[PDB]
Amino acid sequence: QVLLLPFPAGHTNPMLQFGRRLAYHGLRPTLVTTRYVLSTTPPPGDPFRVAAISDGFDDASGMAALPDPGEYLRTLEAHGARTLAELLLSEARAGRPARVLVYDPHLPWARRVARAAGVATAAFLSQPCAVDLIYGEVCARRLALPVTPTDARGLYARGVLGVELGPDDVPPFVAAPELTPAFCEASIEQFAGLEDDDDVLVNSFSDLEPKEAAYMESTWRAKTIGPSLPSFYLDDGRLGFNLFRSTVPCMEWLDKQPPRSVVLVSYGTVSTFDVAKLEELGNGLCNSGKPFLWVVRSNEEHKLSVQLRKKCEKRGLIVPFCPQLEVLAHKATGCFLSHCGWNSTLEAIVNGVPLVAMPHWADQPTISKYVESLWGMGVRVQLDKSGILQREEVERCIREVMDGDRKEDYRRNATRLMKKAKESMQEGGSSDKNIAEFAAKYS
Ligand SMILES: O=c1ccn([C@@H]2O[C@H](COP(=O)(O)OP(=O)(O)O)[C@@H](O)[C@H]2O)c(=O)[nH]1
Repeated sequence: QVLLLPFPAGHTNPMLQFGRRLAYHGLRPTLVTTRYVLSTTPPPGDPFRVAAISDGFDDASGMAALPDPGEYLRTLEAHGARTLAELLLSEARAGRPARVLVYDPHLPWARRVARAAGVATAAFLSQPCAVDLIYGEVCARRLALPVTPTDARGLYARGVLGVELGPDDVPPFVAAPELTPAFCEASIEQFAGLEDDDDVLVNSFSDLEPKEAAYMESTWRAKTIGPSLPSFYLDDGRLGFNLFRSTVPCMEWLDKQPPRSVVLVSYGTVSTFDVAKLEELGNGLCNSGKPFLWVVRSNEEHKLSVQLRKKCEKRGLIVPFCPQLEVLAHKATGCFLSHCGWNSTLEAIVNGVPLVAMPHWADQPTISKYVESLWGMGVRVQLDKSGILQREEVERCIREVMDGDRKEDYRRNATRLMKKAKESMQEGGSSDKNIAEFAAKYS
């Protein structure tokens, strides 16, 4: 089998989509998740098998149980490494010895476990080459902590980054590591021992990040294999209207709105917004006058007031979750106010949707700088002198992407990069070639 081990978390999907392409080439993929996830979510179905490891919490969410990130990661290491070793053996004794383990390098222990079982290893980077190479330069002891704008400027000048990153653009996990010690460590340790792997893969495409992808290839052997999204969305027949059309209620609401009218709004599945920040965001939405689809997760929605909910009835719809790809592909969608996590960003690119970037941390500040300055596909919200996002700024940015003098600039770039994304994943494209090379290596 090809074992697929994402970080246990929507974001099995990029690795799953990679695994679907390997199944097209005749390989046999297995999704490896936690016992808890395997008990409490439906499996992927054909062409996947499913298997499990433990993170120490088989009957409740370990992440909820251990909200301190270092504690959660040490527990997942201890239990995960034990149980992954047991799974490699049980697999072999069942007549399915693993050919290769494709794993998220936030799990380094998984590489060591697999290699000690004699199983080939393929790291799967799920963040942009621009961010990954900065973490790798710190891992390789070419940059000290903290990483500064001066350090990023050198990388720019040397042709490795394609844009000059300022203070609000460098990755905070290394530019302000004291804020998030575990996340600093996890981001750097991704790279420690990556040179031992058989393969290194990244969910990006070369045309998007050319200098950064070329440096990741030459430095870390990283091969671009994305955007790792469903083939439908990439216009790839091998096997405007969406033939993959669901029955989700929010989609029915979208069908009633005019073309390119709707603002999709999401800050993803991990960040939390306090009542004050929800209020700024929501009132900005309403003040814009645009139709909007606002994703407010079930675990966050207690923070929404009655009155702000009611204000959003006029032109908006609030949902706990949406089929984000299907939304972004819909003809009514005019822009995406996103935290600019990488998955959301790639989904916006593949659909040619302009962005309003509202980053928090992780990869999002850096991505947001690329969206506004290199890619040209949107704008970034400007925080006040106290670091607060104001309703007026939410509104301004929405209006500036939908109505401003540069409206066509952001759409033109979005559409340009859409086409290049689709090219990369179609037959003979830069990312398809690397997928086919890997499939043949493990056949
Ligand atoms: O209502 C939602 C919110 C999110 N997602 C999916 O969740 C992922 C979020 O990943 P991202 O890297 O953007 O941010 P994170 O959630 O990890 O911060 C993407 O694949 C989204 O399409 C979705 O399908 N529906």
